[PDB]
Amino acid sequence: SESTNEFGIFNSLWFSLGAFMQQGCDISPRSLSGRIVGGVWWFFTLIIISSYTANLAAFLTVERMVSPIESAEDLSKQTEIAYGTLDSGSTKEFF
Amino acid sequence: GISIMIKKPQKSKPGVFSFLDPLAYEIWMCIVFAYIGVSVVLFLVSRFSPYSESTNEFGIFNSLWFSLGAFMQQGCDISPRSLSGRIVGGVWWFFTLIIISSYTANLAAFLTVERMVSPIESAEDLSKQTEIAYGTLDSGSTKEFFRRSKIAVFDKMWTYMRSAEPSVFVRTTAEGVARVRKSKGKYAYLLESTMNEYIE
Amino acid sequence: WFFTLIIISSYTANLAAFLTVERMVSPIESAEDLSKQTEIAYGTLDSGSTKEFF
Amino acid sequence: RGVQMLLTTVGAFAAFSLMTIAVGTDYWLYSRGVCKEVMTHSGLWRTCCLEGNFKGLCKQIDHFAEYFLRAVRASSIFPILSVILLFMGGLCIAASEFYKTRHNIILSAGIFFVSAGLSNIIGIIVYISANAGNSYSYGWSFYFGALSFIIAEMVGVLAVHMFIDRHKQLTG
Amino acid sequence: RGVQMLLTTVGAFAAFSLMTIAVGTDYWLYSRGVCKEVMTHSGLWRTCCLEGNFKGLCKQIDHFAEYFLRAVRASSIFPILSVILLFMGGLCIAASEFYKTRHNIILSAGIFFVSAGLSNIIGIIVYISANAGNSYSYGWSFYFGALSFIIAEMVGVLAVHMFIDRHKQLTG
Amino acid sequence: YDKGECGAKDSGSKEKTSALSLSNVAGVFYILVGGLGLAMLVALIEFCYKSR
Amino acid sequence: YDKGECGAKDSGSKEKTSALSLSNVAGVFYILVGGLGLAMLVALIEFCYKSRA
Ligand SMILES: N[C@@H](CCC(=O)O)C(=O)O
Repeated sequence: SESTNEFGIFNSLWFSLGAFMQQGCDISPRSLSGRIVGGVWWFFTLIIISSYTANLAAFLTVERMVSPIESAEDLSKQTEIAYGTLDSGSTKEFF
Repeated sequence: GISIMIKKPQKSKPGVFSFLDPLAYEIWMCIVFAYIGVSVVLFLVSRFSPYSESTNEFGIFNSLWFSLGAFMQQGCDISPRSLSGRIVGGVWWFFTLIIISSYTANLAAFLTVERMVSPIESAEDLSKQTEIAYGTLDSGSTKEFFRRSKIAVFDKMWTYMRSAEPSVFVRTTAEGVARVRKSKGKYAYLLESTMNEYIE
Repeated sequence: WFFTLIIISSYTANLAAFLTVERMVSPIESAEDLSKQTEIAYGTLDSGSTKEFF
Repeated sequence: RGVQMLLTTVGAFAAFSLMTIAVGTDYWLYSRGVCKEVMTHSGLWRTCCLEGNFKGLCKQIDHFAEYFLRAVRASSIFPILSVILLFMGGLCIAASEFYKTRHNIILSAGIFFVSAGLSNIIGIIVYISANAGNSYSYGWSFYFGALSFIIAEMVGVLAVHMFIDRHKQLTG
Repeated sequence: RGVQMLLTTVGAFAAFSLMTIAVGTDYWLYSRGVCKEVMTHSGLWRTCCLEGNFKGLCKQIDHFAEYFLRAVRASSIFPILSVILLFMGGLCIAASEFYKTRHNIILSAGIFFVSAGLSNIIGIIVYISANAGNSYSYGWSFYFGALSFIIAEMVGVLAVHMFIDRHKQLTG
Repeated sequence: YDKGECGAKDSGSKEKTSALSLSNVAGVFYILVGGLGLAMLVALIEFCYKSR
Repeated sequence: YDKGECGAKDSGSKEKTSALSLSNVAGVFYILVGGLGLAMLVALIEFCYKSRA
């Protein structure tokens, strides 16, 4: 009698994908354990989506360039940015 | 060099459930009652005789399953047939449409405010900020410097140090540090940078 | 579906930000801002005793 | 199967008892307050002070456009309505031992329970909307009211299930 | 036909091997530290130093409401339980060469494989959370775990499908 | 001017938001409950219409 | 130099940048996992019912 329902593995992957995206999924679990599984998954996707949209909205409101370096220690860890004192400057002799 | 000293700002450890914080406890509670009542009423009105009760699928369990689909806005497999059931559906739809929008809006605002904190930087705006207090050692050379220098910002610093009471002055470095440590955020201290570099 | 999910979210976020920026327009007031504002400019008549007073 | 009468006859009396007890106790809320501040307990009608020398002192509650809303809080009519309707609902099943074969004395039982629950819900919402205007928290009566509402719902559901079953078998 | 038994047993074996290797290798994380700053690599149990004079030195990890969550990271119980249950599942299907006509072996091993897989998600979540309590980049063991999880999620579906097919044929 | 104190005019300290109160949305609950109350009555009047 | 004993500072990468941490939404995953874990027992009791019809 087994396989009296649509929920093969392929169709299950399809349903869960459509459920994440908030899209029309025709088949229904019709059964307690399946409905239980369905519930929490909708709750999860709702929370995730709301968080994403909120955060992106905040991100576009205020901008901050962030300086790449701050310290002589960074100048010791230098990637490419060359540096030097004035020539003939007594700072050179100090160094 | 002379230096300013402050407490660390405390790190904003997340909570295990911090995501609920936009919406407050009472609403989260009352949603449950609204859900239960709506489901029960939908069942009752659906299964009172149409004139014969075998004519529709809206049994108790199906009635509980329909409403949960509606709240999370993921559609449904079945739709109520009669006028009364359609009324109930429309009402519940409007309710969820309001709630979900309010939640999203509030969360966005909550994150947004956090960005523009703009914490104290270069500390020179202690000549301009006034919510945060700052101290100086008694008899220290610093106590002479602010009377004896006359640059406008240090003039208003010295005016503050003159006028503010309980006084900015302190007898010892140890108990000044104790004052800063206990008076977290609101209080500050002036000291030699060498000593701060030892302490911190 | 993924394409839709990205686009609609971006639109909503941008519209909210756009309306939010306008609220903090905070126009010039009380002539106090002219102590600090320098994007504006201002001046007076010449030979007016306003100039002597100032 | 038949036995469902034995169950649904139980809960209604319990729900009545719980709800009336909840109306009758001075422990809906913990808050700062006074009885002419100190930590305080209150019911719907009155306030009594603890945690100090006056412990046991009491006074009647402070009763005092949206103005007309105030009457709703001041009366607290909704609890009372729910109690009376629940009583009527129980009397429905108490009646249905006689006048059998009508089947229709049962019908109204669920309606009374539903309406009482809706009233209880409104009452709670009103109470919160009024009082929230301080590290407060709720006293046991509040949860008694919630549980009472839930069980009233369940009893209504199973009573309607009984009227669905018992009448259908006559209809073939 | 049939040989899917071989494929599923191979899959279980490989998942078990990957999981035990992952639990047994100091390749979860690269970070800065000192085996009491230099580039440092971490297993779940121990901190070991490279890229310097102490290369090959190791020390026991520093393990020290969320008060109770602390012990959950320290025990790493979910990895161990996942391994134990995958071992259980694999050994069960290995017995299916005898004691036949009952078919409970296959369903039970399926449930074991599925529950074993779920366990590893918890383990990952726990580990990634606790380590936040910079500059980091994941070592190969993390991916050996991910692969073990993926293979565990694969094999159980095929085993349940085999049980269904070998049982359903009683319909014809 | 030496006695100027209230720099709070310039919002020298920044508020922080808090969660919505039940009052801030309470209105919608009344609408819902009223809708359900109306919804029950239709069924009875329908049944009485079909009582003959 | 021996006496300094605290140096933990954000380096290589930074916490403060923009993105939500896993911890910021951590709670939701536990609820999900528990939800999936519960539904097994329902099927098991459904089996235990029918298996002696
Ligand atoms: N002012 C410096 C020259 C600049 C420098 O030392 O870099 C001097 O007197 O020598």
